[PDB]
Amino acid sequence: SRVCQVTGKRPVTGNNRSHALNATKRRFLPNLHSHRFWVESEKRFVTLRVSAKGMRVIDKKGIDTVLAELRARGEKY
Amino acid sequence: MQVILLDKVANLGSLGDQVNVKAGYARNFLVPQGKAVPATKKNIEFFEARRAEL
RNA sequence: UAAGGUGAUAUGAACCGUUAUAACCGGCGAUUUCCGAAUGGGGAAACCCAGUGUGUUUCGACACACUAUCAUUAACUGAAUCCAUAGGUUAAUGAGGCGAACCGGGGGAACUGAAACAUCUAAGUACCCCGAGGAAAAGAAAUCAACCGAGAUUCCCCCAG
RNA sequence: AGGGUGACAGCCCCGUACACAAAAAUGCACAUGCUGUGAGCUCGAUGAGUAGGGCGGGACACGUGGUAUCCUGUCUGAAUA
RNA sequence: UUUUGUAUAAUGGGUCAGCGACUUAUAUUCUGUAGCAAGGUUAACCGAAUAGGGGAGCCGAAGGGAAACCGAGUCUUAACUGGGCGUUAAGUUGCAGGGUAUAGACCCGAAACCCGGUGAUCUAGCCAUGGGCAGGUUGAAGGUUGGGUAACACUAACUGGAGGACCGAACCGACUAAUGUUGAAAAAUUAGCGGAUGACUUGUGGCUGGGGGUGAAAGGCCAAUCAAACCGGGAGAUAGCU
RNA sequence: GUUUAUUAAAAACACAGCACUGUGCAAACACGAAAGUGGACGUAUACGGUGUGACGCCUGCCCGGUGCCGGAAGGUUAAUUGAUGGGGUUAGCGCAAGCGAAGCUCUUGAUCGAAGCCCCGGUAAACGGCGGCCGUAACUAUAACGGUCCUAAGGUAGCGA
RNA sequence: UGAGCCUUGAUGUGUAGGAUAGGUGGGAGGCUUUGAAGUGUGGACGCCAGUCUGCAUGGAGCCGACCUUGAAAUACCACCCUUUAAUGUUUGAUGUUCUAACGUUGACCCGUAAUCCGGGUUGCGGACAGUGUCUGGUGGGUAGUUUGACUGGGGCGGUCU
RNA sequence: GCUUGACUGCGAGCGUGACGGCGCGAGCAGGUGCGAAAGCAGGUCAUAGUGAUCCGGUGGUUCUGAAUGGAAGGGCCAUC
Repeated sequence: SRVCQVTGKRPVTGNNRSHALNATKRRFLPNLHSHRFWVESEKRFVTLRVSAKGMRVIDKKGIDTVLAELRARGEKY
Repeated sequence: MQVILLDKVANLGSLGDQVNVKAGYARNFLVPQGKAVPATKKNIEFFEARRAEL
């Protein structure tokens, strides 16, 4: 699934509003990327399919703080 | 970003200073390959004690 | 509770029982074949095929017991790669499916109305999907009011077409 | 009240109002015991990739309009009684 | 019934009996009736339950002006001989009825759009595994030997059995014609006719699903059908039409 | 051979062949939100799209229009970048008319800005086009020929009631 | 190396005139023996007028209202402007390097008696590709629709005020 | 020749329309032009020269100002 594993960003649907305002259904896809993170605590490469915004969340919190929250809500990494 | 160095890395390093570098050079080279530490406002006080005491 | 009774179409046969063990009604249990979440492996549902443990004046065959998957917890082990992890095994507990409406959330039309029709309306309706309960959701103010104040949420009637 | 009994039944029957009854299982109340949970006072502490914003939408009666607020796909980003 | 106009040879009905079509809810206006009256009236709810209680609120007696504001006057203008609109008439709530509005809105009925499911036992293509093709002909390449040539070419028998080859049963396909047209059959019978060693045919099983499939391409086929299958739902779609 | 089962069996479709274009493999393309598969377990002597339909002689002329392939000095131009100027608010100053700082906010949009278009050169077995007006060979008619029409160019071969 | 930005130094021919005078400010003395004027060259600017400066000769000075100029000192020191040069920071069409994201339908190893997947090692690409957001061009591939009415039937022609 | 009445706020009454609307109109108030003056002039000899509405742009007017004071927007009038 195209779901951001950290911030929980899931794709939502919208409309293509043109100059004549005709509504056509589409979807908003996140900027998801598979990045490999090394942890100092566990000494292991952790691969995570996260958004580009979610990488900046990791930068402030720390990779040990992020993976602690994924253990709480039952996410597998 | 605000990462602090520890090594003889080329001309942005002086054995540890807060620099203004891009995030791509921060992670996967400085964030662990050695040679540095992230500055998440906990290491700026911990390694400051390493500067003063040593 | 009882002098009658053995469900009905539907008689007959044969008895049972009449003062407490006939029948009838109710509570608690037992048995509960096979299929179906079906869960030992499979399969064109109501069939086929094993593994291990246990029982034989016949220890062949039959009978009895157990073995699905996932997640969590704990124990034991275990690579590339030394320690470690990935992985493997066992045990404990829980979930699976069905069911009419109601709820929450994710997707989401068109006919029609605009006397055509694209904005719009129909409408977040129909339907699909996930999840849960007897209600759910919402809920104790970074809310309103207007210099006076009021004090969570929900429902109904007004305000009001 | 009603229903049945050979035509229309208060006094024929089943019932009705009323007065009662549960060995066993079970729902809901309080009383009480036990195992976990936690009171009160005082001294602090006050939820950051968040508020907001660029952009693309959606939801608020309110169709971007002079359009606040709410939600976020994307980018950026504070203040600290 | 519809019409300018129907015995009309315009339409509808074989008959009988049953069934079957202007309703309901909430609003608004008007009429009738009834109560009170410059007042009338409650909705939710309470209830000894339609009472009683509750006046939240709605309507009306005051309007004019875009509005502030002014007020039996007001507005317009610098101000009106004036002028636009008002004052000098009692309405309101029940009930019934005549209308309108929103709902399916008198009933029957479209062709179609959209969504969710179900179907490749028919047919279309393909994959996998099997089966069938009587009989009668044509005689390629090659092999062999001889003639012929400087040597090839060329040619002669024998041998060989190539072919989306020919004729023609089973099998498959359906061109002409008749019969049949309330049939024996919702496409067949009878007699001629085409293919028939292949781009064959067929059994068995699987896959490809609806704006999609498949298609040696006709817009054909997809369960007696297809310019978008069937079933269920939106749906009593809509219908200025009969 | 194939085809409108159940009114059209053909001159139709298909066909080997031919030519152009796409394509160096993780192929192009296609089904697929994606993964994956087909192509293909193949590698330009191969595959896909398109056009024509054995073979024999062959396939002329035209690049303006419409498409595609390029080359690029300039012009124009999206997201973005926010340079200037204007407006709103008001601390202060003016006994008043007014002016007006910083801050915040509204509005205006110079510069940065690629394809595309404008422009130029190719491509017709790409979509196509291969003439309109006149003059001229015995009477008409026709035109081997010669002008004009600035639209890119005016029927070659063969055939023809 | 192009552009912004911060220090440090050059840098200013209206004219009378000891004379290629930047403006406001401090300023009657600073500088020289922490070795000066004034001559002699190299490099160089340039309106070839002249100035700047290294080296070196040199061996003890140069100024200020000085009288003039609309405005006084290269006596010195400050915040600067014009022009210009060199370091230092920030940001950029082409070329190279690095590997550490990422890509690997390359090899090899393990989970694993597995052509999936996952992990590791290494070779080679590489901050490109690719995807997401935003945006211009293209787009019947697909979707929703419009394409008028009177009319001696309709269409054509014509008309609508 | 001299000039701006192609005036402003009004308008009794009337024509013509299903309606929206259109057309005529003396006179009054204010301030002007011409004539000495009585008077006349709210376009042209008359009848065609036109576009309802929504939406905005410009100018003017504190009318409104979603707590207050402004402002934005809207309305009114003039106009595109």
